[PDB]
Amino acid sequence: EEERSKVDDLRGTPMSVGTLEEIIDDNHAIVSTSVGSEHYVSILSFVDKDLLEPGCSVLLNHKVHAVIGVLMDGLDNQIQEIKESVELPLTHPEYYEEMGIKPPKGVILYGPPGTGKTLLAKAVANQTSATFLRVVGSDGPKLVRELFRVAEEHAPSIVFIDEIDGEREIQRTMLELLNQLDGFDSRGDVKVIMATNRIETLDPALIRPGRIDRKIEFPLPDEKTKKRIFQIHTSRMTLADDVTLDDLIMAKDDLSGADIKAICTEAGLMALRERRMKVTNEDFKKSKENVLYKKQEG
Amino acid sequence: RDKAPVQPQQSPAAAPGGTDEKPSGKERRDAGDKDKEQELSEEDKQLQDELYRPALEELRRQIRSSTTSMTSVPKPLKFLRPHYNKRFAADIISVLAMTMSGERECLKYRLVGAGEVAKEWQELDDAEKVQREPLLTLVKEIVPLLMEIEQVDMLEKDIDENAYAKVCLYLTSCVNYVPEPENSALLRCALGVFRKFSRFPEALRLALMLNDMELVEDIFTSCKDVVMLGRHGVFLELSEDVEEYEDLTEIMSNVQLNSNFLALARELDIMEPKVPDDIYKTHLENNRFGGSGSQVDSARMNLASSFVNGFVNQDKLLTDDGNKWLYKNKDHGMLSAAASLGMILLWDVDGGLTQIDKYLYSSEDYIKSGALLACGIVNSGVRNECDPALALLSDYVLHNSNTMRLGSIFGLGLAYNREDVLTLLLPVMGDSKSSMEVAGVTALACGMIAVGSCNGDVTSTILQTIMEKSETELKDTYARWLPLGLGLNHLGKGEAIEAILAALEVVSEPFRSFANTLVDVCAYAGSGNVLKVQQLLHICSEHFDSKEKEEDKDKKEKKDKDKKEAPADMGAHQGVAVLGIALIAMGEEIGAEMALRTFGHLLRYGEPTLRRAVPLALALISVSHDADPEVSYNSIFAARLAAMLRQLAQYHAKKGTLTLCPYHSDRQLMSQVAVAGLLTVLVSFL
Amino acid sequence: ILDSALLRPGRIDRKIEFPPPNEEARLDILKIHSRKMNLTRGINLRKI
Repeated sequence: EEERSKVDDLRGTPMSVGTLEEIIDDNHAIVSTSVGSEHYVSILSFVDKDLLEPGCSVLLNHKVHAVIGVLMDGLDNQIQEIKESVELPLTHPEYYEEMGIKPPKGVILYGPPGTGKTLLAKAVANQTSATFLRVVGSDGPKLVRELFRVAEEHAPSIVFIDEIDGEREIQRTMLELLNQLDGFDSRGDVKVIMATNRIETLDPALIRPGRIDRKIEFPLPDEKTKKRIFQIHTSRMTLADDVTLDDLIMAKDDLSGADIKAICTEAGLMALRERRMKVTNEDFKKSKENVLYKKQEG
Repeated sequence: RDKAPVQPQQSPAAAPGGTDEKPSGKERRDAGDKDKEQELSEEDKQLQDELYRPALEELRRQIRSSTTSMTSVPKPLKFLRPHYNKRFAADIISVLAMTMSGERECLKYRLVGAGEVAKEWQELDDAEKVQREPLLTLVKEIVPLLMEIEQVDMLEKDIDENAYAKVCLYLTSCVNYVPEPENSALLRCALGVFRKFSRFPEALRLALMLNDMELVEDIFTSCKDVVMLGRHGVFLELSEDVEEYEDLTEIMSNVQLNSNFLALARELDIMEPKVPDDIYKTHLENNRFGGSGSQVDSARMNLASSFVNGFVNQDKLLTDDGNKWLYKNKDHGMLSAAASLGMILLWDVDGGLTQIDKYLYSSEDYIKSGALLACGIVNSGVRNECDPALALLSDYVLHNSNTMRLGSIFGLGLAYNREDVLTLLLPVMGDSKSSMEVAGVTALACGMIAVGSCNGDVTSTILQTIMEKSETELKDTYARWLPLGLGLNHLGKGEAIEAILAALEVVSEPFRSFANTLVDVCAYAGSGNVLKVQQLLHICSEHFDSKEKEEDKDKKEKKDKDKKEAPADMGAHQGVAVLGIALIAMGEEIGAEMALRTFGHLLRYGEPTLRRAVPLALALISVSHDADPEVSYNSIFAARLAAMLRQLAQYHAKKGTLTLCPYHSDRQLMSQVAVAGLLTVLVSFL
Repeated sequence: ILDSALLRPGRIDRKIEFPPPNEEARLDILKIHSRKMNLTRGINLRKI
């Protein structure tokens, strides 16, 4: 108790908040501040020194700066291949650990309809148990570096980038992104899934260096996975036997999760008109006509 | 219309005005009003005012039930004695009488403990049967008594939906909200309605819970009445515990008339479908056997290889690979290596004989002892090795037949109120050998024998075993493992006061008090209460770390069914073994992302006890996500315990008391290394 | 207004015509404005 309470001198009045840079094996660390002052002092107790994750804010003093502690702050054949790609370090391992490949260069997903429908369709399948990260959209790539290191800490998970599209800056930051994703100074960390619309707009430098494994063209709208999604959304809902999913999912073009959730919400809302707990096909189409006309009118 | 012209009509106390006003009010009683009925303050003077009067009582109870009250609402109805599919009907009846008779029955149940309210409750029951909307009247009638006759009066035409839903929700409430004493009547009424209905595997589950001898006879004569077979036989055997299966097999041995019940009594019928199917539809490679066989060394991982080769069984070649492997090893599993031949083969009775006989009456004692143990493990129905091990029971001071007693008695415990074996086990406990394993396997065997008993036994068994336990105090491990088997003997007691009776009978130091509170732990089957909750919160502050671990381990014994309340704040405390308590409390269940999240945090620790605690629970809860904590172990390490246990878990990867006993007794796993040979006798592993 | 019609290409709106100084609409609001300030009883608001 006394030896525990005798450290009150360091954590007392002469105390400040600094920022540590890195941990040295020489037992004298290096910190930083607004003016970037560095102080090397032998380590003390109360610090983890392992999970501390250097490069964050720490505790300093008006004294010699001895640290008393720290303060925290038709795609079936295609989809089975990407299954054996991203789900490879996951359930049903016995088709892997026998020999093994492990090409963590990531893959590239695209198609003619686009609008992230198939992309989110494949992305939501891995959302059962995992940590998901969605990045939409494309000074330097500082934020990209932050996402890279936070995905380096999030490495035991699945990272999914969506909607990948002066002008000369875009090319050089694309080269920088390519170099950073290539893992020059670092080994395999986290699987990165590239998702876009048109592959013709992307430069060839995003194909060969980026992914060394496989890339597959989009053969058709793939009404199957979409039927599965619709089944998931309508699982809590009710429907009759006269309602065909095929023509419905075939008619819809370029819809998102919020979109189908909206048209289902208005489907139930329009089914509330007659006060029925069951949604028919004609009511579903008639309800869909509202949103369909809504976005095309403006 | 406006209430203005009909407003003065209620003012006179004259009879004719009221009598011809009431039908109009009844006609407008459909919604009851177009307003909130603020007329109560005006008509309050009509309370004192009293043929057609019960209709006025109907109006009064109508408005009183229209606004609110905790008391006076049902009174005009019970004083009324009502006499003389539509919207009006459903309105003035369903919800109104639901809340009215609901609060009436509630208050009456919370006050007095008449026939009028009973008849009204039956009339309400019939009315709701006409309404045909279920589960509302059920969920309302959960707490309040008339149950059986009501439920059997409700079920006539419709069967599947009503039965399924009602029994499911009422059994869920039985294991959650509803207290223990109602479970008996619940299961009796359920027994009746399932006796009148089809789909045997419900009343079969009732035979699982009630543990009755006649029910299985009824389901068998019902199976003979209307005629898959082997499968229902399989989970019949899985459903039945020790007592009722012995009553079953004794009355069937008495008559049974079909010879097929004695064909079932010789067992082997549950065993036979498994092997050829496992050989055919499933396959395996030699890579695992080669790698895991070549990565073992230092006489410890070798024991791990004995465990692996023992519990791996399709491939019998590994056992026949090479020689001298058992020779290089010491007794330290040479015991488990001798028991390995018993662990690998659950079949081939005639083959098991010519497999074991080579190790029988050999030059080594532990080999033949482990061989007898193997003979006890291989077949639960043969029991022909009793007599030669029976005659050799008494060793006087010391001999090998003590270890033979271990193997044979424990094996018989795995095989099984039998009197002769008990009388022969009397000198066993009366001997009091310095070896802990003797009384350990004695308590385990007799424990697994005495499970499923009715209201336990207060007799000279527990009496003399308690007297001998209190004769002298040494090696507290005895006082640990004995209340295990004692609790196994006291398992399944509904009305028994034996917990309090024990709390009275024994008053002593923290040792036998630990034993007593262990008996207390094993005396609770569990039900909805705040009692064990406040008792838990109160005893959580106990200074003794052991009884803390045990009593807090009782948590996973209680709430195991519902995993929603399974996660706790125990892992967030400063306790060293408390995180281990929760770690074990994770359960044998599916081990979903939450459980995996807990194991992920509980994987890394500074103490070797916790590091040895995690892989066992992780392997028990899971049967690359499975190999992820394994690779994690490879990262942390690259000691010997870690390797042995991580391989043990590697091959561990790929309310029956039978599976309850082994791990509950394996919570004692921290101990001298001599128990490692007794670590592999767990029957909980399928 | 037309710019808002560009931002809202006939999606959700409620259109109400607002002619300046319509009349009968001038009288009452002129009275309202005449409530606060002091005004005599010998004045004719109609023609003005």
